[PDB]
Amino acid sequence: NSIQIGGLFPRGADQEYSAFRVGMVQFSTSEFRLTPHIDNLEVANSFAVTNAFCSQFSRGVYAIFGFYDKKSVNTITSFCGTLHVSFITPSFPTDGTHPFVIQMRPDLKGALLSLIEYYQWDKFAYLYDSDRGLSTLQAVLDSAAEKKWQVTAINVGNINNDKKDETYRSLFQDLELKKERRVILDCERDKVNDIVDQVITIGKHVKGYHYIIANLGFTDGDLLKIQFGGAEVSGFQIVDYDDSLVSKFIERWSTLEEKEYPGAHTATIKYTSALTYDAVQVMTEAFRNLRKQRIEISRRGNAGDCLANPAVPWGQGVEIERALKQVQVEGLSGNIKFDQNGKRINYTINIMELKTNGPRKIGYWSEVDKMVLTEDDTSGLEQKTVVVTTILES
Amino acid sequence: NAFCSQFSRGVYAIFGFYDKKSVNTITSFCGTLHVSFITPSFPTDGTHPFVIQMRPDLKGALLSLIEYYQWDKFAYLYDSDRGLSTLQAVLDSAAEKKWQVTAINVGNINNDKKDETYRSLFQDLELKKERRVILDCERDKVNDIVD
Amino acid sequence: QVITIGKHVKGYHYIIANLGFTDGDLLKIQFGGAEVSGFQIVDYDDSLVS
Ligand SMILES: *[C@@H]1O[C@H](CO)[C@@H](O)[C@H](O)[C@H]1NC(C)=O
Repeated sequence: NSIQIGGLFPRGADQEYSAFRVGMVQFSTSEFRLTPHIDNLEVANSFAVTNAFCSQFSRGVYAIFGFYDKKSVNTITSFCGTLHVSFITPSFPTDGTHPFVIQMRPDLKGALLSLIEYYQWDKFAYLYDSDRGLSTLQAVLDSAAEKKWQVTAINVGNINNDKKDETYRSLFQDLELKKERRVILDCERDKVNDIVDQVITIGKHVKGYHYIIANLGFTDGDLLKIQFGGAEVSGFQIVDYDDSLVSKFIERWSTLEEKEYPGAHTATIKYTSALTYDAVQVMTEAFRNLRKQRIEISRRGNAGDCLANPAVPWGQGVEIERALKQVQVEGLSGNIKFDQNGKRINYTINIMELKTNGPRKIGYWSEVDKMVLTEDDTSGLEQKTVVVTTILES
Repeated sequence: NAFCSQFSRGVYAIFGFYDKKSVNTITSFCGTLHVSFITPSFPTDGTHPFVIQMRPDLKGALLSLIEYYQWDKFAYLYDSDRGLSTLQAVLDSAAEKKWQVTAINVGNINNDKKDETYRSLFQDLELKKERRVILDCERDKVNDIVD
Repeated sequence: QVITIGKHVKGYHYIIANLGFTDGDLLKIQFGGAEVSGFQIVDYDDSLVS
């Protein structure tokens, strides 16, 4: 049983591919083997993505795992919908209901808005990056109307990096007109470190400031720098290293040879990579539920040209979708479940705060229970008041 | 398909339209295949070669008009159809010129029950007693709002 | 260490008691805010040194 699948990995996704390989090994069975056809292309380039898709389609694949950018996302969602091809991706969730797309990344929009109310914020700065779509930006802006917030949104993305200093100085110059002390960083693991470094340089990392890293990888970045500064830093973590499941994964991951497995000799793992590993498990359980369900879907490498007109969708694809979307297993990113569209449901996102001793989970966020705080209260706080005795005498 | 079809037919230039979703496809192919693409649609957010845009950039004219009326606090109802290029414009300028902009995506409003949404829309535009609104929409979405 | 604990912001004043003020890296505590003074024996403004 040889199931051929496509793999679209953006140049530079070393740890992601390394995690993709480890998944192939951990979830390899005798019942059937997955044959990944890897294609390293510039994910941003829409044209290239189109070729890589039609190429993997002519090779006759049953499913495709890859990534997309804010620019190429429309290409994938469109083709996969027309050709009834299933596309599994750890990338940011699609802004809508696009069929034949499985998204490993849970929606953070909800967890973010809940955290803001927890700290009871009414006026804050929102530094965003247009890389993962303004889906979360619209979220905070729309909620700013209802909850009545004074949000200062600033696109920290289009900043040219070969002279990006007179821009940051002019950035926190506007964030001083209103004396902004509460900032939300909605950026990638990289753009965050750049900002964090600048923050320390200008000294805006001392007590009084409060930063919120708007990503699923709070511990993915270096925090040792703004850890002793004084400013409170909060964020979100999807990979709970306290789970015996994840703890066991790291035990083998941290030992792997960094030569064969690039950027894999660490005690931690980027949430993007962790989702890639969980993606393999989903594809395995999906193709397995098709064998046990007595469903024939097999074909050959003659699907033909994807530009074929009229384009006829192979009916066997409809079943492959109902398989992946029906999958429900336990992975590094907590309980994995899907709806009819492909968006993850019944998941859990741990809310993190950065203390002196390091990061610490102060609670979690459920799509049905909102935010729920867990034990951690430093009870008490010198509450030991003073007992004053007195007599009733006018 | 329509692009590759017209390309196989051996054309010298292509005139058409694109959406916020298909725009990347056109700009990419036309750049790779060195095919010229003339379009009246919204200008591309960047410098994409082999693309001729008939529509001038309104971003500039809008910002200038705001200062003319001397606006400091206004509501900005936008539609994600023509890209948030102008939205980013007013938001970025809101930092410099110090404006209190209330941006609201009036696009994702489902039209088969779009009434309890408008009532809840001007309910938020009443918390701050917004009297100055900017409608960044198509000729159609504008009439709906105006009505 | 000063930068780490954040004692390099406005309000602090350091004096480097050596003849090599520009000999060390100052780009780090340069934008901090705290005033830093010192001593220089090698004048790079002299045509001789230049
Ligand atoms: C929802 O998720 C929880 C936590 O993983 C799980 O225990 C439960 O079975 C799920 N609910 C259903 C009905 O699938």
